[PDB]
Amino acid sequence: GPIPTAPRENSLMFLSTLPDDTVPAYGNVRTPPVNYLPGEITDLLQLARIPTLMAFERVPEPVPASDTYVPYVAVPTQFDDRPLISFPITLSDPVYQNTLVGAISSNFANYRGCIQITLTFCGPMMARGKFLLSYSPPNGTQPQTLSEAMQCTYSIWDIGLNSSWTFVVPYISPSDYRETRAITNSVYSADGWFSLHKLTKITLPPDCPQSPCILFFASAGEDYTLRLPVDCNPSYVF
Amino acid sequence: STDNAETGVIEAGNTDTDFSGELAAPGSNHTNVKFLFDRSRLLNVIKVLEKDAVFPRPFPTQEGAQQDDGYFCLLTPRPTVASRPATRFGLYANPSGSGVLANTSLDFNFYSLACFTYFRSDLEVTVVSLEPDLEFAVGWFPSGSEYQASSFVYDQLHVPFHFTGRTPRAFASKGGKVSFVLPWNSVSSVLPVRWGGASKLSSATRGLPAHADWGTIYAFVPRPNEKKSTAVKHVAVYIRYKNARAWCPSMLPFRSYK
Amino acid sequence: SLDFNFYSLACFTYFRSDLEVTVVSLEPDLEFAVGWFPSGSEYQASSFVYD
Amino acid sequence: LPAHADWGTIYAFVPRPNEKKSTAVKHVAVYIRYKNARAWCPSMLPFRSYK
Amino acid sequence: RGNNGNMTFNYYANTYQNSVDFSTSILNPLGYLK
Amino acid sequence: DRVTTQTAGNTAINTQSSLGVLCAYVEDPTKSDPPSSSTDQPTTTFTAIDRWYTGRLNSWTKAVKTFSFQAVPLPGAFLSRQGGLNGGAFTATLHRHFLMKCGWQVQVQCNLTQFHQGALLVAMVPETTLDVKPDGKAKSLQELNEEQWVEMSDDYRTGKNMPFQSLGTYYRPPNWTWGPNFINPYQVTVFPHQILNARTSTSVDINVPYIGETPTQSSETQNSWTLLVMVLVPLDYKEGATTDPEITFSVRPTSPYFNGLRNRYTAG
Amino acid sequence: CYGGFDLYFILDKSGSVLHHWNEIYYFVEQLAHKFISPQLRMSFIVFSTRGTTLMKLTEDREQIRQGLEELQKVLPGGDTYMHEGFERASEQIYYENRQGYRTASVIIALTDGELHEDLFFYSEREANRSRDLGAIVYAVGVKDFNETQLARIADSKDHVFPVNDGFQALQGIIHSILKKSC
Repeated sequence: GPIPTAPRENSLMFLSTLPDDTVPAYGNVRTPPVNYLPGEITDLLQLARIPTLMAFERVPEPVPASDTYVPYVAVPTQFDDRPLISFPITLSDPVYQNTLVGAISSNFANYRGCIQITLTFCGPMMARGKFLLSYSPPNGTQPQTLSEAMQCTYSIWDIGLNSSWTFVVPYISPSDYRETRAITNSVYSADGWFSLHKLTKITLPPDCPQSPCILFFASAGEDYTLRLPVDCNPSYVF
Repeated sequence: STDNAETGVIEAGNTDTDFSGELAAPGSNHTNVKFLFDRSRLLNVIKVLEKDAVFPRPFPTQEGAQQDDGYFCLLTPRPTVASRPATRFGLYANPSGSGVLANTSLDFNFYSLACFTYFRSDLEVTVVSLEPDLEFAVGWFPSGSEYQASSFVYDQLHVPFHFTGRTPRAFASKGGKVSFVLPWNSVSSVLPVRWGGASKLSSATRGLPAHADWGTIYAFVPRPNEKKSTAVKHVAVYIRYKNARAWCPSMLPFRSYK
Repeated sequence: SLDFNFYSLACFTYFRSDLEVTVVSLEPDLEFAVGWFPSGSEYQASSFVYD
Repeated sequence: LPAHADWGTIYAFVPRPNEKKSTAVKHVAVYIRYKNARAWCPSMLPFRSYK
Repeated sequence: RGNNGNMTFNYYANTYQNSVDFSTSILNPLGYLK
Repeated sequence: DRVTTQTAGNTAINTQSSLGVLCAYVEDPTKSDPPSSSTDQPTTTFTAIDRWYTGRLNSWTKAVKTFSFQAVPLPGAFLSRQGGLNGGAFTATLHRHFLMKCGWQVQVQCNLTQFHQGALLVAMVPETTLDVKPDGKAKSLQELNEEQWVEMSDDYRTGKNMPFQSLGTYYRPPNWTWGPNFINPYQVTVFPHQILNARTSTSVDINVPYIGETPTQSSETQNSWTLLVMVLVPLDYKEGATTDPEITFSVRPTSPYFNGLRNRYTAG
Repeated sequence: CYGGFDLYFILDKSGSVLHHWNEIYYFVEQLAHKFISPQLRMSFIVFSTRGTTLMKLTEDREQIRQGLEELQKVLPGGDTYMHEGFERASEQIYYENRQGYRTASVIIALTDGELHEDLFFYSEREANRSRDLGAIVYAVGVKDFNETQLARIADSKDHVFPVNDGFQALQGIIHSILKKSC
């Protein structure tokens, strides 16, 4: 006689995430070889720690050309005591539109860990300035002038023979994992703004042009781990 | 710090690169590419065959043609128009007029993760009828081959050939669902998501890899030809990727502003 | 909504578990489909035409 | 309200295209059973009536 | 790996499960600067 | 330091203020094997062709905009002979072999002064078609000097500028939006690349081994490594500085693989 | 006797109007400021691959003063699908002709000049249906000139203008019927 069985409530259903495999309808086939072409991917995080150029809203001179959005900073000559660039950390903000960690975070739900941003100078070698960059966890208002960005967490930076300064936003948190986008902009999903100030004036000889430029990158650090995917945003196709 | 990024290669920097503090524990591994893709996903819907089928033509087609469109599904993630491999992707937004609307398809959410240039997997075919109380039959032929279409009479009843053949069939239950996994069968080596190239040597549209694909699924009811109803019906098709690999990374689809 | 009979035993302040989702239709002769998205995320809502 | 210390949500839907929808609405229930639970730092109970 | 619970056994032999190749006879970074 | 005298065949190039190298995906890229799909004896390398060919590219001025790029295909550059650059002996060889297979050294060229600024971006993307607007005709050497740069429209960003096909007049004319081949300029530094600017360098190199969809693609149709130069921040210079600097490039094949003799190619 | 004059604009917005966009704008800016007669109908529509209409048929001309200044807002891009433009005109033509008016509609088109085999057929497929209800058809084009295919969408070779004489030639064909307003 057959072995007695009892079918449980889960009959004939198929789960999308169901960790099992199905009988093939045609098998015992071979394939072309693989090994000749290099460059495998085991984890996309080997992918995720590549530099990526951020994207910002253009200063109030809208050029009527297509998509007036700018991957650099135009430092002004004039003395004012407000920062150059200030942007939050919510990984769906319109400053994080096409950064890699923003991009492959945009279809996942939760991450943990640090976020490197670095910045590459571009200007004439006879020009030189001092720039500090500063970060503050969420206060009530936003820290605006130099005392507020002074007390918190910063690094000053020279212009010399090199051209960059690797910076890493530290990872302070109530809970170990954090979200990727804020349905309600709470303390669990934002972590305070980031800014950089000019500390002393850009200094440069005569007959060389004004207003230098600085590019921004954004990359995953070491501890940056992802989890638990979600369905995607098809809005790129429309 | 104080390294410069203009050498093209920079590593990552933990908290003790310039600050005081220690590096954090690794959280999870929902990142490996042969786990990330393994998700049951439908690509489209299918009008069900009920007769001697005919399949669409090559690239130009004048009016007065007789083909039965929207009955096949050339299952790839690549963009497809009228169940034959296209290169772009349509969305017919103002469909009023005459002239038949083509069957478009694309795997929407695959590209939004895809930072690759070459891909490698096996897949599975999951079918489900949307209309109630239905019983059907799915068929298949491999890539680089083509559907057989004729009919041979049995006891005054015209019965087509796609009830039988070599390549496998599958008959469902009373409103059941059919699924099986399906391996590689392609003449080329790895699936391209980007391509240069052309189909033949000269005088060809530059960009469509016509024989680096998977195959197609068609649905049909187990009935003779002369007992066919007037109401048309529909059925969807689902794919889940398996054992995947990947090579030589690339960009992502551009997000709006807008 | 509220889980009625859970509190009448509950002498706790913090809790920890995993759960399971069991669904049942009340109306007869019905066939349906259940969906889900995790916490700290949100439902996707649009439509794309097919034939 | 602890907005992100939760589980998730379940929605039900029929496998049909949008234009073939009936006029009668219908219902479905949802069930939960807890598993592998733990607990910490005890407290009170809901107040019973008198009444 | 992937996602399986098949720590006991599979039903078919693996040559019926998925295609294997021909005979031509702790992770790694992605390209150094020499 | 920083002086790299690279000698091959009989030619020898050095760039005195250079930076280094950049391999891709394998630290030594020149290693390979004869392809497994063939059966004929393959024609391997020979010392008469192990060479830097060089060739002039278009110059660049103030008037350019951000993300505007030039892009040259490969080995299709050798066919149509852009910029005074021909394969010479090499084209006479690979006309006569139906299978071709090779990896590439490139070092590109500029030299700005010390009173300038402005960042280029030398990168070779894999497997693209950035040379055609959808008419079906690949663009050739006459229509390069009318623009000097590709003004980077939205239609490359949304993948609307890839060659589609004749829809056939039985159907409806469509409404296309997307193609899988595109360029996203906020993203283009995921490829082997290095920022070239007037900050530190003058000339700088890439290096890449083979990638392919098959062990060996065809002779005169495939184009794996298009290389594109694009400007991120434009130049500024006062009256008296050297107007409109010039760009050329230097392409080296490494370990060629030929297969299959016939007559010299005549296009049908 | 009938006023019967509802003139309609077709504008390209494809890639080739990159270098010419302000000239096409200046043409429309003068053709709108050719008359101060309010006894007509205006509407602004464009063809990329596909877009939408700009302005509906409106009465008092502060609205087209808004239209002519929002004309700067759109960027030259898209394919050449101008069988959709005649469709977007005709769909509100025939389903806003249930008032019983005799409005002999009239349509002027701004095209680069060349489009291949299938799309030309669908333009003729529209253009039969266009004056099947009684429309009047016109088209111009700045190009290396061909009246070969462009005559088919018109009634004959009379109504497909060059750029050299058509700066005032189409003014005559409007003011030879504008005077008969009743």
